[PDB]
Amino acid sequence: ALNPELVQAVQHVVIGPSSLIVHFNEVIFGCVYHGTLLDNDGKKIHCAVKSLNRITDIGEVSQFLTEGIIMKDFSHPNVLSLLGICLRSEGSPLVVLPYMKHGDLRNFIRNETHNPTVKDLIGFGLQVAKGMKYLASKKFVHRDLAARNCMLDEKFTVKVADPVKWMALESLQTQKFTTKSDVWSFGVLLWELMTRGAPPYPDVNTFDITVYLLQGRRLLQPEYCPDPLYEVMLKCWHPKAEMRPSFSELVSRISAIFSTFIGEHYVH
Ligand SMILES: COc1cc2c(Oc3ccc(-c4cnc(Cc5ccccc5)n(C)c4=O)cc3F)ccnc2cc1OCCCN1CCOCC1
Repeated sequence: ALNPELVQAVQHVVIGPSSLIVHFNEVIFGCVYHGTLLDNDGKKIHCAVKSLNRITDIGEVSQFLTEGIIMKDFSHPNVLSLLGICLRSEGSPLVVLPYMKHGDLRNFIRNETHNPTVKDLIGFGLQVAKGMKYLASKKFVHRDLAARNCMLDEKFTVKVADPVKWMALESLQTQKFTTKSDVWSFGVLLWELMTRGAPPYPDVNTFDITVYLLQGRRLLQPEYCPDPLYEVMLKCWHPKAEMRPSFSELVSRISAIFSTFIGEHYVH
C-alpha cells in the first residue's frame, strides 16, 4: 500500500524471501541472526540478518526503503554493503548484510586475546578515514560514527556502518549534523582505537559534556598514540567546523604517519 512509484524505485533493493533463509535460533546491534541468501546467479552467500522491530507505519517503511536505496548505491571496500532488504507480509522488515567474520571494531580491539600494534590501530583508523572520504564525496552525513559501528571482515578490512560523547560541539547545541561534525566523531573514533576501546570521557556525565568542551577540555592523549596522531585528533575537535580537516586531508595525513611505522599483526 506504499506509493507505486516508490515501490518501483525500491525493487532493486528488495530480496524476495523465497531466496532468504534466516536462522532465527542462531544469534549474532542487538537482533542479528545468521542467514543464507541466494543471489541471482545462483550464489549461496552467508549473511547477517537484522530485524527492524521498531517499524510500524507507511512513513517509517517509506523512510526505511529510501534509506535502503541510498545505502545500496554505496560501493566501497571500507563501507559495509547492503545486500538487500526483505519486506515480510507477517513480520517486521529485515536488513541483509554480508557476514563480518570479526564483528565490530570496538569489541575486537577491547578483547585481550587480540594484540594489534600501533601500526595496526592507525591502519584501522586509516581505513575508516577512506570509507568516510567516500561517504563525504557522496554528500552523505553519517551522524553515528563510532568504533562500535565499524565492522571487521575476514581480511581485516574495516567497514563503516550505522551518542553525545561522540558528537561535535555544534551538534550538541544545535542538532546540526554535517560531514564536518562527522570529522569530530572520527577524531573520537581515533581515540577509541589508540586506547584499544576505552570509554571516552569516563568521569563526565552525558549532560555535563557541553560545558566540559566549552572549558577547552579535550580527550587526553592515549597511551598508544603517537604525537603526530594526537595533533590530528585535536584538529578534528576544533569548535569552528570549517577549521577541522576534510576526510581527504585525513586519509593523506594519517597515511603518512602509518607509513613511518613497522610491525603489523593484522595486515591488509
Ligand atoms: C554482532 O556482531 C556482528 C554483527 C554483524 C553485523 O551487524 C550489523 C551491522 C550493521 C547493520 C545495519 C546497517 N545499516 C543499517 C541502515 C539501513 C537502513 C535502511 C535500510 C538498510 C540499511 N542498519 C539499520 C543496520 O542495522 C546491521 C547489522 F546487523 C553485520 C554483519 N556481520 C556481523 C557479524 C557480527 O559478528 C561476527 C562474529 C563475532 N564473533 C567473534 C568471536 O567473538 C564473539 C562473536
